[PDB]
Amino acid sequence: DIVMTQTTSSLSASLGDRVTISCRASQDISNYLNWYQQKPDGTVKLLLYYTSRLHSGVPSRFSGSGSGTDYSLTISNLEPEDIATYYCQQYSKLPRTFGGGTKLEIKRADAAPTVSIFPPSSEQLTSGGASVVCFLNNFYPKDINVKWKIDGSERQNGVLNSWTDQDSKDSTYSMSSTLTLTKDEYERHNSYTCEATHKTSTSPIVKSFNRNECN
Amino acid sequence: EVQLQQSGAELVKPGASVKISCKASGYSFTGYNMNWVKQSRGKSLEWIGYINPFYGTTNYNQRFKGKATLTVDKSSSTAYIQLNSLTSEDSAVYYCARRYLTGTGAMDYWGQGTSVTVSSAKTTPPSVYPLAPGCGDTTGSSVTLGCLVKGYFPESVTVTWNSGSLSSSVHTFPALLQSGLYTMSSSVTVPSSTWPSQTVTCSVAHPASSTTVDKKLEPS
Amino acid sequence: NYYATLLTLLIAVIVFGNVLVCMAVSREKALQTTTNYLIVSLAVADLLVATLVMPWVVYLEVVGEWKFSRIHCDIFVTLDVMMCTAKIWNLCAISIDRYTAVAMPMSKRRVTVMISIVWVLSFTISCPLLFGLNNADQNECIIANPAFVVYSSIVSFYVPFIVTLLVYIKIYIVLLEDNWETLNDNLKVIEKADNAAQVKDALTKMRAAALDAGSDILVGQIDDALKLANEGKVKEAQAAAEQLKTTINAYIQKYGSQQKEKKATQMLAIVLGVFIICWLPFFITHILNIHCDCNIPPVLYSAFTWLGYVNSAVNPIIYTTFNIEFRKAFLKILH
Ligand SMILES: O=C(CCCN1CCC2(CC1)C(=O)NCN2c1ccccc1)c1ccc(F)cc1
Repeated sequence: DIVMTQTTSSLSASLGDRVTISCRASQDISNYLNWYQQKPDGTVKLLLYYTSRLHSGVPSRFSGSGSGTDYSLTISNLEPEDIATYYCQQYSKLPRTFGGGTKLEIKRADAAPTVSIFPPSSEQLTSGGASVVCFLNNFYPKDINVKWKIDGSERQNGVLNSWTDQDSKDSTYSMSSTLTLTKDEYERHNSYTCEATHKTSTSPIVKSFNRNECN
Repeated sequence: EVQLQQSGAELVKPGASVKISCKASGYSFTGYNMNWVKQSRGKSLEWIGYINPFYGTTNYNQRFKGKATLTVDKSSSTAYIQLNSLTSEDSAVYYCARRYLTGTGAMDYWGQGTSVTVSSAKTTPPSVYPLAPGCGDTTGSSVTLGCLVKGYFPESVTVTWNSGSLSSSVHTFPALLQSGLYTMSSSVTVPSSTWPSQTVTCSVAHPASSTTVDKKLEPS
Repeated sequence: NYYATLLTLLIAVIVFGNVLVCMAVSREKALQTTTNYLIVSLAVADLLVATLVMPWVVYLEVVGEWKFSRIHCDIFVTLDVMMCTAKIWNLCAISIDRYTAVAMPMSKRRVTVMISIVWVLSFTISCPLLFGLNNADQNECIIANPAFVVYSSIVSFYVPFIVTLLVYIKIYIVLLEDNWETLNDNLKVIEKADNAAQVKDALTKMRAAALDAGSDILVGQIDDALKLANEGKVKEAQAAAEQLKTTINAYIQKYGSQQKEKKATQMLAIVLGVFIICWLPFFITHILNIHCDCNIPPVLYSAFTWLGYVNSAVNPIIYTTFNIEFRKAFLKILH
């Protein structure tokens, strides 16, 4: 059981740049390594075998190198078709094992998130549930932090967080944060706050509503 | 032209078994060994094993022994993997792949994958909740409206805004498990002057429960 | 784990039996003949099978995964195919030597030639495997190419088996004291004859008696001698009768050598039969797998592989049961 390690799971690169993806074998796999590509649609493609040998039908932008336990894939210039997840696999001994995977993102200008907050619908309150929702739209990089505050105090349990993949149009990210409470707990507090820290701002971005000023 | 077409997605109750197929076209089937590989929700890959189609012989990853059963049908030139005693850890995508003869230990041609979901949840239509700007929430030039789709099963809900007319400023967020059922949300953005003067409606469509819910967003 | 020790016992039995055959022919001069030389070559082939190849096949039957290098598997599969092809071509050469001995009983250079041809052809047939043409996947060891399976079945099994069957058919095609007495009496009658009527009558009786023996050169020579007597050529008829005596003595010698060799011929025939019975299901299942797309389980493959390997141990038993000098040499070398 040779454990393969890919150093960075995510990796951002400007278009037409030199990209290098490292892959460390848990032991000397003696240059018995292959590189596969998986596109967003799940399709898997064989790119390299024997650590340096191009498969049929792959462009010369790709090149492999490495020895001992350290190996690397290299894209000379990054084209948009090359935005995918790259996996390294060792066949030095059975079982064949893979690396964790390294997914490519396009590097782009920083972008502050647009933050919107929404109280629970009446229809949900009649179910005894209460979801407060926070949309953080069109930001970059994807490194963002979201805290939920009820009457000034932070809440951890009952918070669901969903990110989108990088946008096809503006290469931004978006996320939704949902605070799910029972109606009983919801009606016992007043202020609901969605606080977002992002590199684009030194001050947190705060969006709040008071339950008693609603109709 | 080589092609490996796998069967449809599977929604199996835990404890049961399932049998995925992988039909090959474009080469001599009995020559190229057929590998089977797993990809968990965590995007990590695992070599389940391989089968020699000529002699029917198999070589397994010792981790999958007794969990997977590889078979072939030379007549239909089709590989099969059978997973028995299914648990939550078994729900993943399963790929078949062809042994690259030139490259030792490499698979050159893969299938499109087969999703397998182990769950003891019944088909449940979704609850569509409208998300309108807050109580005393001051709005700018743009206004973001939303729809929260809560408590459905199985996956593949489709959300559109104004029957598809609003597409530009739409964000659809992937669903997540919550209390054993799926939840997702969608957002759209329009100029403030256009809403609520020009209707905005979200349409959620759950084929599995044969259900569609249209919710028209209204202020307050 | 189960069959592990059992086939280890089979390997040991094969080795012992073939070493016994080799020694028995090596030291005892009653057995030192050309056909028995070919038999010893066959025994050496079976010994090489049991020693070099069968241990790794037992290893694969035990662990189920070939855990050694690709060149290792290629080399020993080459040895397997070469030794089996050598076995079947040695059987063919033995059939050819039996045909020669029975048909033309009228010398070791031919034996050396046939032995070398057998081994040269077997190595030629098995060469491609050591050159990396066997592209076996990881942790598996088979003949990984169906085309080479077909080629090996054609040149290594079907051609030698068909040729050997035809040669043994020719041998079975080859299948009277008062007649020889009558022939010799009329020969001496012609020898003491002094006219043409006596010679004509004696040659008539000789042709009548010679139908039972021939199929015929003797009958044609009697007819030629018979034309002489109508013309009254007594001296020429007597010379033809003297050459007729030569032909008759040659017939006696030939059918004596034939009666001597028939028993060893039958023993080798039953050896060939046992070989075909042992190795037939293997190729039957191979042809099924190829031209049927039959989903054949590997259990049948292993069972028929070992059914064919069992033949490597039954040849000493046949030599013991169907031969006298072989059993004597066995009992003597045992004590
Ligand atoms: O070539 C043959 C016999 C071939 C049967 N041998 C083929 C190869 C074999 C063993 C049986 C198989 O099947 N799995 C595994 N393996 C193997 C080979 C080498 C090392 C370890 C395992 C032949 C037989 C009769 C004849 F008349 C002419 C040729």
